[PDB]
Amino acid sequence: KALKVRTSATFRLPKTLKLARAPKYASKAVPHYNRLDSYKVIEQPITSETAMKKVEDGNILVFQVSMKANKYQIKKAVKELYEVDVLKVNTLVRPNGTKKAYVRLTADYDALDIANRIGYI
Amino acid sequence: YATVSKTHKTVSRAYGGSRCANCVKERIIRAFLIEEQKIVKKVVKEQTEAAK
Amino acid sequence: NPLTHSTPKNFGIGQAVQPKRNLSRYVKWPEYVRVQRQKKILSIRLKVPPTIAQFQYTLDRNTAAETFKLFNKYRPETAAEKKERLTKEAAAVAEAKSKQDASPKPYAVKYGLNHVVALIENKKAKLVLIANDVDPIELVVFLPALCKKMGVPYAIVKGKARLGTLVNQKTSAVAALTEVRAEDEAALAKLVSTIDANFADKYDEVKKHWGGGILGNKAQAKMDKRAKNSDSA
Amino acid sequence: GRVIRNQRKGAGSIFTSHTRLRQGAAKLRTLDYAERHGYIRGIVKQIVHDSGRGAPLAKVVFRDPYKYRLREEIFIANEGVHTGQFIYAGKKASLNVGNVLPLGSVPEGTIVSNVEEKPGDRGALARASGNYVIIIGHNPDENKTRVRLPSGAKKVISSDARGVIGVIAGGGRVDKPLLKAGRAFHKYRLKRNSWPKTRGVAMNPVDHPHGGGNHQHIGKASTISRGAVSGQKAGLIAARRTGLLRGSQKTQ
RNA sequence: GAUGGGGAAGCUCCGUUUCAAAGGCCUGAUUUUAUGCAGGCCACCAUCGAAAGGGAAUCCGGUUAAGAUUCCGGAACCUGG
RNA sequence: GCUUGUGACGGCCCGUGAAAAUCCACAGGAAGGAAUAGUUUUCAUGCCAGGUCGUACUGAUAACCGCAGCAGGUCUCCAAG
RNA sequence: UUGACAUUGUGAAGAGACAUAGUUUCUUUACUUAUUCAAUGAAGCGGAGCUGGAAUUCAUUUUCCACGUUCUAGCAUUCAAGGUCCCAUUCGGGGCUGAUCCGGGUU
Ligand SMILES: [Mg+2]
Ligand SMILES: [Mg+2]
Ligand SMILES: [Mg+2]
Ligand SMILES: [Mg+2]
Ligand SMILES: [Mg+2]
Ligand SMILES: [Mg+2]
Ligand SMILES: [Mg+2]
Ligand SMILES: [Mg+2]
Ligand SMILES: [Mg+2]
Ligand SMILES: [Mg+2]
Ligand SMILES: [Mg+2]
Ligand SMILES: [Mg+2]
Ligand SMILES: [Mg+2]
Ligand SMILES: [Mg+2]
Ligand SMILES: [Mg+2]
Ligand SMILES: [Mg+2]
Ligand SMILES: [Mg+2]
Ligand SMILES: [Mg+2]
Ligand SMILES: [Mg+2]
Ligand SMILES: [Mg+2]
Ligand SMILES: [Mg+2]
Ligand SMILES: [Mg+2]
Ligand SMILES: [Mg+2]
Ligand SMILES: [Mg+2]
Ligand SMILES: [Mg+2]
Ligand SMILES: [Mg+2]
Ligand SMILES: [Mg+2]
Ligand SMILES: [Mg+2]
Ligand SMILES: [Mg+2]
Ligand SMILES: [Mg+2]
Ligand SMILES: [Mg+2]
Ligand SMILES: [Mg+2]
Ligand SMILES: [Mg+2]
Ligand SMILES: [Mg+2]
Repeated sequence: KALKVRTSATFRLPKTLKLARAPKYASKAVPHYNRLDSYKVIEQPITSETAMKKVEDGNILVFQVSMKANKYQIKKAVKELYEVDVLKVNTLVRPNGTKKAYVRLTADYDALDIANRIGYI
Repeated sequence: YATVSKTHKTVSRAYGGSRCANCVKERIIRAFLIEEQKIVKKVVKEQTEAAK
Repeated sequence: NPLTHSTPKNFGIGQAVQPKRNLSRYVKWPEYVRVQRQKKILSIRLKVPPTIAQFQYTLDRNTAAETFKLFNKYRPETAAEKKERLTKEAAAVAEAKSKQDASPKPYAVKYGLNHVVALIENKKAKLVLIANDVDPIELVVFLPALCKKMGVPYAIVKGKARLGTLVNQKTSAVAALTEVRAEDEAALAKLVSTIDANFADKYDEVKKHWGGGILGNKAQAKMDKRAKNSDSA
Repeated sequence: GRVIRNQRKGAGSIFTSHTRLRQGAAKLRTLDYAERHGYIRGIVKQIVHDSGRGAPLAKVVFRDPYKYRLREEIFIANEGVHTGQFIYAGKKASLNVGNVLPLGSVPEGTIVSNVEEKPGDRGALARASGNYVIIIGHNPDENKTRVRLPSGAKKVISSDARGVIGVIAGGGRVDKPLLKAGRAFHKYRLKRNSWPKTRGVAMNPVDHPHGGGNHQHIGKASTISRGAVSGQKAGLIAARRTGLLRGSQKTQ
């Protein structure tokens, strides 16, 4: 017999087999626990006077919230730590490097009632 | 243009939204006439090969 | 025929895209290939001194075949064979009262370069096979000259790998016989005869002949057709 | 003293060429199978101004012998070529303004442009507005061909070396006075930063061999040796004569 | 401005597609089964660089001590699924 | 009328006045697809979702640079009788 | 910049000495693989052959060229239609030819 028969003049790097890692030992002995559970996410309530008003008038719960956390993580954690339904979650960074969440509950819930059953007023 | 029905992006002749009708008139004519004269060249130069 | 049509394409400058063809003559090989090829070329464009080039003259496939046939009946122990032998003398001998001599005199091919060399110097080898590969050629270049002087019959043979097979290594550089079972003493003299005829007998004259010089074939034809017409009107 | 202007140009800092707007490099077709055995047709699809060039480019597109697609070359338009014109490139092409042929394939007195110095270098001789070369003879055995470039220099090249029939377009561009500083200003604005020019004789010595003195004056011969050194070569380098050229020039 | 490279005693300098074996998509193949191979293409060769260049889509009324084309009301629209 | 927008034109040039992401179209016809029922989401309506950082105010005869609440300097839009 | 030495090899003619055998040295002019420069998504190189045909045969071919594209601002892609052979005839699909042979020196 005789030779190959390449129709292209470019020689490309042969497509060779890539084994997946099967370690003889482990990364770190023990997985890190959840770095951002709901208790780390929603830090404490914000109870400024002008914040309080949003709660009476807007069905909104103002919280200081972990800087590391996004609107998804704020939303769910309010939902879970408080048994409530959230419409949408607006956020902003305070000028002292903390995050404020304007959490609006759905109309089924009554933020006022809900705020003095977390305990503040 | 991706929020608009395909009718907004054509007319209904060959090469709709692409070239402009008069231009397609030219394209057809010349295509025909040239494919025709191909047949002419073939049979003329064919006869060359039979009396030369 | 039916509603089927013959359309033939015209592939002739100015029309129809060229078709797919075999361009293997034109592929842009990996630099490493390019090198190992041009190294072979450069090796033969030059005039090569007589003491190399005496290689290249390899043993022929027939004679060789008959030599690998004989040399095979003389392989060295396998690891099992040895494990098995030992326990047949470890167990025996020491208790049966031998002299590590419930073992028979072994007859195997001698190998390893530094080994074989002393054998030749000691006139103990009776048939030596030199490879034709051996990339630092120097490991081996002095072997024909040696064997010649020690009056030892040798042959340059294709296959450092092939030598390797008959001795259980990947490669083996040289293989030699010094020993032989009388059932074989015979057709060894036969082998030493053709072999001595193709090499040792020729050596003194092979030594006078350079190598290489060879043109590539674009240049070869250039002057098979130049030196054709110029003389021949 | 300080490094003088003409040595500073070489580091190309503010001296690299202004290039943002240019069309692309002007070039013949690659010298492929088609062009060296037969010929291949293209169409000029546009002839167009190129920033800071004096002569218009012609965009000419061709079919691709080896793939279904178009390939567009950028040519320098020879005078008289036009949109829609067909362009033939190849050994077996015919002698018309616009086509590209190997100087071996064309009779003496042929007038061509953008000619290669070595076959395939995709064109190097006579590209500027108005210029051309003339074939002034061939020599078949060892196939060389001999031309006269625009400079007056006669030179020989491979007969395989290609060129394009006719002259380069835009001629006469230099018979019209620049008239004011502003038109040279815009002229160089699209080339490189070489305008305006301070006379070294108006500089101080730190700046230039010519600089300084209590009247402006070159102070020593302004004909500098070939073997002079950087910072020395300003003025008339290697000048073999000097003074107003009385009498007809024209290479003998 | 990284990278195969080439300089440099070296800190580093040159090159940016350059003398490099430079890479990923569409689905077919699976009905051990989850993604190995069976076609073909594509050879485009990093990346950073514009809060005045290019660029998917929101508006009016109301509201605060201090925010608003961002909140409230109402009414839209874009992108992905 | 004034400002701004936009059009169809005209003058000028040895000046002829960016790029890329991105979107659409056409040529092509691999393929797939109905009558006992198929093909169709570039037509309408319907469902879910849209993270991260900036967002206050000054912008100057006092929030900027000139040792300063300095007659200096520091890019721009709106513009009534 | 200029010379020498090293990188540095291969033929041929010509001069140079043991003093008109060839080891050696220079001068010319050849070679190509060192080195050097250009090109391209290393595509059609070199050598033969087919057919043509100018050519005139001094036995019969001794040769030399050509060996798919030029009124037109169309169209040219799915390993190619055709022909032919297989699979076991399903729909799919494969080989060969279409596109001659040889050498793997990308030019
Ligand atoms: Mg309420
Ligand atoms: Mg925000
Ligand atoms: Mg329409
Ligand atoms: Mg044995
Ligand atoms: Mg530049
Ligand atoms: Mg200037
Ligand atoms: Mg001046
Ligand atoms: Mg001057
Ligand atoms: Mg002065
Ligand atoms: Mg001076
Ligand atoms: Mg001086
Ligand atoms: Mg002076
Ligand atoms: Mg003066
Ligand atoms: Mg760098
Ligand atoms: Mg960027
Ligand atoms: Mg921007
Ligand atoms: Mg912008
Ligand atoms: Mg408002
Ligand atoms: Mg408020
Ligand atoms: Mg405000
Ligand atoms: Mg709203
Ligand atoms: Mg609504
Ligand atoms: Mg949608
Ligand atoms: Mg204005
Ligand atoms: Mg214009
Ligand atoms: Mg469109
Ligand atoms: Mg098919
Ligand atoms: Mg829709
Ligand atoms: Mg994402
Ligand atoms: Mg504001
Ligand atoms: Mg103020
Ligand atoms: Mg200070
Ligand atoms: Mg001030
Ligand atoms: Mg090539």
